[PDB]
Amino acid sequence: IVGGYTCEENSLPYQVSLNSGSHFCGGSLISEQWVVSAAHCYKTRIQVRLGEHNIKVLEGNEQFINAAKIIRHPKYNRDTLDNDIMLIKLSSPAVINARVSTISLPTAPPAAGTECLISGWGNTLSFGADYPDELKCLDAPVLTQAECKASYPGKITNSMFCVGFLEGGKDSCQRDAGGPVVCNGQLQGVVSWGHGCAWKNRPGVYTKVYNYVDWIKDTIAANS
Amino acid sequence: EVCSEQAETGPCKAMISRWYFDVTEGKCAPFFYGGCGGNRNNFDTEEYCMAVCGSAI
Ligand SMILES: [Ca+2]
Repeated sequence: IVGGYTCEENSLPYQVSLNSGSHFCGGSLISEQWVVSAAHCYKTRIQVRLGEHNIKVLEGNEQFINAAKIIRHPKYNRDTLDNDIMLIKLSSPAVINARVSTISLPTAPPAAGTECLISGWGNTLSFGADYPDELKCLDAPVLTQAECKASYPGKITNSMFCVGFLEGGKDSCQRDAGGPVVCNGQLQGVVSWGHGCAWKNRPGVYTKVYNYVDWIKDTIAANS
Repeated sequence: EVCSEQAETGPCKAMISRWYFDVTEGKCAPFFYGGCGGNRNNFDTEEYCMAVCGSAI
């Protein structure tokens, strides 16, 4: 997260970390047993970490659980980045408590002007590298469809939308992928892509979660 | 060609460790790939990068 602030340690019980060698992507806890992330974050083996605040320090609250199933959207396209969403089934159900909890799925699509919360352990610099140990947050508004398309001519598909600032300075960055965009108590976005980070007229592009609610429900039931 | 291409993280926002050939160093070095896009100066392991690029393997 570039231009954000450090989250209260409680705060975002739905935020998860994906871990192969090390932390490489974020994700969102949508039930005991399922996590939403991005299809581009796909690995063959993944360990999910819940109740993290400082990923380099054992704090006593965390839950380490291996993925039993990793499922990319069947229509994900690696050239266009269309349908950049992925489901992960935990090999054991997470224990839901004060530090580890679910986030509602959307019941309406994102509305322009709405302030949202974006979070993750992503790079905090537009040029150069500075990866945080502690979770970062960012308040940012959903942008108009026109603002999104004018920023990325030829490239915004139906699965995409923009959140952030056209002037730059605040945005999500590398290692934030897969992570949550929450608006008024509902997961609206998955961190996906952008041209650089926090650059002028290049707001972050997010996967529109609302578009996949049926696919999520059905996939979960198919793999119970 | 591909061996002189700049290390490109790409547009996606994951963090994946890879290798590219650095012409100034005349050898391979680590970089963080973003998960998509970029170019072919992008190798899974050091050995493989040095295999394809530079020197006289
Ligand atoms: Ca920790």
